[PDB]
Amino acid sequence: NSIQIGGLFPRGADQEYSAFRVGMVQFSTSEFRLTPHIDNLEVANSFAVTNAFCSQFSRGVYAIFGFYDKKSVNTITSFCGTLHVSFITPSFPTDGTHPFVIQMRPDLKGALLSLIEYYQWDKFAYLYDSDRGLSTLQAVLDSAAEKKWQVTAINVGNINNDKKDETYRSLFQDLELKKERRVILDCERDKVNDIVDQVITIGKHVKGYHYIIANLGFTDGDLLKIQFGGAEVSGFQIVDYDDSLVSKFIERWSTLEEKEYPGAHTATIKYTSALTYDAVQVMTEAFRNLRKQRIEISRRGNAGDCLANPAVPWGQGVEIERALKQVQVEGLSGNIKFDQNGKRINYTINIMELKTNGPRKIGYWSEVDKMVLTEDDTSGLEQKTVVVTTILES
Amino acid sequence: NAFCSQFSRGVYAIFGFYDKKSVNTITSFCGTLHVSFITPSFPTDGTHPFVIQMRPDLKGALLSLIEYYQWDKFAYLYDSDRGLSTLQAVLDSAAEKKWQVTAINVGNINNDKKDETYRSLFQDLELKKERRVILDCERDKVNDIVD
Amino acid sequence: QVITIGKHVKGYHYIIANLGFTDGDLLKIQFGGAEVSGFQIVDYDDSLVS
Ligand SMILES: *[C@@H]1O[C@H](CO)[C@@H](O)[C@H](O)[C@H]1NC(C)=O
Repeated sequence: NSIQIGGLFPRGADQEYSAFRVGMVQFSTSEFRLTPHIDNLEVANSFAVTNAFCSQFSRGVYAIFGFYDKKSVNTITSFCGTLHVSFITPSFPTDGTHPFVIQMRPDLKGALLSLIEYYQWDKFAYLYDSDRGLSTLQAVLDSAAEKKWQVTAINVGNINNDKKDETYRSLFQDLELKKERRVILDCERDKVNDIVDQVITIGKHVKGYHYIIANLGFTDGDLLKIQFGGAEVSGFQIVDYDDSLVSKFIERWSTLEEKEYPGAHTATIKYTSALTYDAVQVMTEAFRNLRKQRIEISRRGNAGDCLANPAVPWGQGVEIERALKQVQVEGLSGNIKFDQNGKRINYTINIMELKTNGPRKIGYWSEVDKMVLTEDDTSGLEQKTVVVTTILES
Repeated sequence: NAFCSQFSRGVYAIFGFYDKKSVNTITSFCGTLHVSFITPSFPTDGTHPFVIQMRPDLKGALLSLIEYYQWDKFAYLYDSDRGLSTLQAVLDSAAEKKWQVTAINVGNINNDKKDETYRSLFQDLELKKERRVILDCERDKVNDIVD
Repeated sequence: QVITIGKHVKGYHYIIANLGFTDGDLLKIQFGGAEVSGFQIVDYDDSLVS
């Protein structure tokens, strides 16, 4: 049983591919083997993505795992919908209901808005990056109307990096007109470190400031720098290293040879990579539920040209979708479940705060229970008041 | 398909339209295949070669008009159809010129029950007693709002 | 260490008691805010040194 699948990995996704390989090994069975056809292309380039898709389609694949950018996302969602091809991706969730797309990344929009109310914020700065779509930006802006917030949104993305200093100085110059002390960083693991470094340089990392890293990888970045500064830093973590499941994964991951497995000799793992590993498990359980369900879907490498007109969708694809979307297993990113569209449901996102001793989970966020705080209260706080005795005498 | 079809037919230039979703496809192919693409649609957010845009950039004219009326606090109802290029414009300028902009995506409003949404829309535009609104929409979405 | 604990912001004043003020890296505590003074024996403004 040889199931051929496509793999679209953006140049530079070393740890992601390394995690993709480890998944192939951990979830390899005798019942059937997955044959990944890897294609390293510039994910941003829409044209290239189109070729890589039609190429993997002519090779006759049953499913495709890859990534997309804010620019190429429309290409994938469109083709996969027309050709009834299933596309599994750890990338940011699609802004809508696009069929034949499985998204490993849970929606953070909800967890973010809940955290803001927890700290009871009414006026804050929102530094965003247009890389993962303004889906979360619209979220905070729309909620700013209802909850009545004074949000200062600033696109920290289009900043040219070969002279990006007179821009940051002019950035926190506007964030001083209103004396902004509460900032939300909605950026990638990289753009965050750049900002964090600048923050320390200008000294805006001392007590009084409060930063919120708007990503699923709070511990993915270096925090040792703004850890002793004084400013409170909060964020979100999807990979709970306290789970015996994840703890066991790291035990083998941290030992792997960094030569064969690039950027894999660490005690931690980027949430993007962790989702890639969980993606393999989903594809395995999906193709397995098709064998046990007595469903024939097999074909050959003659699907033909994807530009074929009229384009006829192979009916066997409809079943492959109902398989992946029906999958429900336990992975590094907590309980994995899907709806009819492909968006993850019944998941859990741990809310993190950065203390002196390091990061610490102060609670979690459920799509049905909102935010729920867990034990951690430093009870008490010198509450030991003073007992004053007195007599009733006018 | 329509692009590759017209390309196989051996054309010298292509005139058409694109959406916020298909725009990347056109700009990419036309750049790779060195095919010229003339379009009246919204200008591309960047410098994409082999693309001729008939529509001038309104971003500039809008910002200038705001200062003319001397606006400091206004509501900005936008539609994600023509890209948030102008939205980013007013938001970025809101930092410099110090404006209190209330941006609201009036696009994702489902039209088969779009009434309890408008009532809840001007309910938020009443918390701050917004009297100055900017409608960044198509000729159609504008009439709906105006009505 | 000063930068780490954040004692390099406005309000602090350091004096480097050596003849090599520009000999060390100052780009780090340069934008901090705290005033830093010192001593220089090698004048790079002299045509001789230049
Ligand atoms: C929802 O998720 C929880 C936590 O993983 C799980 O225990 C439960 O079975 C799920 N609910 C259903 C009905 O699938």
